[PDB]
Order: sequence, then C-alpha cells, then structure tokens
Amino acid sequence: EPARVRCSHLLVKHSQSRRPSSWRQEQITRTQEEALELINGYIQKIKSGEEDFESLASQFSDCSSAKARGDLGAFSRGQMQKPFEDASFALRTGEMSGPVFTDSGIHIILRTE
Ligand SMILES: CC1=C(/C=C/C(C)=C/C=C/C(C)=C/C(=O)O)C(C)(C)CCC1
Repeated sequence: EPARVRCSHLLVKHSQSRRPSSWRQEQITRTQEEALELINGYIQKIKSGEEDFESLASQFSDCSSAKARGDLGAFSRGQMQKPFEDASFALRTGEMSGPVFTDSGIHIILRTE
C-alpha cells in the first residue's frame, strides 16, 4: 500500500448531507434516492463512453474540487472520511469506484496515482 493516493471524485449531495449547499447550488434539495440515481446514471454513461468522468465532475460535482476537474490531490490514511479512504486505497490507478457514501453525500472516485 502506498503512503498516499491521488484521487479525483464527483460528489452528489442531497438534502440530508452534512452541508446541503454547494458552489453550484445554494441549497441542495434533491433526495438521497435522487442523488443515488444521478450517481448510477453517471457511472453508466462513463462505462458506455458517452460521458467523460472529469467533464462530469467539472459540471456537476457538488465539491469545490469541480474547478480542478474533481482532483483532490494526494492524501494518506487518517485524513478523509473512512468510507472514502477505504474505497480510494482499494482502487488500482486508473480504476473508478461504484457509489461511495459519506456524510458529505454520494461519491464516484477515480484513483489517478
Ligand atoms: C467530500 C469529502 C469530504 C468532505 C466532503 C464535503 C463536506 C465537501 C464539501 C463541499 C462543499 C461544497 C461544502 C459546502 O459548501 O459547505 C472529506 C474530505 C472529509 C472526506 C472525503 C472527501
């Protein structure tokens, strides 16, 4: 296991997120169910080739990392929320997760280093 991984993500918040507000939307109103449907739709379009992960993240991620095309940079264990960390360190470079749930919302993660 490396000391640190670098990842990009796409976050979809919902109305029960810890902070239901984002750079792109003043109040998050979507339900948890709707957030997961959006995440699963993005996964399916990335798999078919219809959409590019980094483009989708720039446009639609509720994390301010959207401006960096979803890049979070490098991190070790003990920093991020545990489910995010566990998913990230389980990926190979170039691999993308399924849905990952944290107190922030629902994530897709792409490990880049
Ligand atoms: C995603 C994420 C985390 C926190 C996410 C949240 C809460 C992001 C906030 C974005 C906005 C946009 C907040 C706001 O506007 O209040 C940490 C690093 C702890 C664990 C995994 C990565």
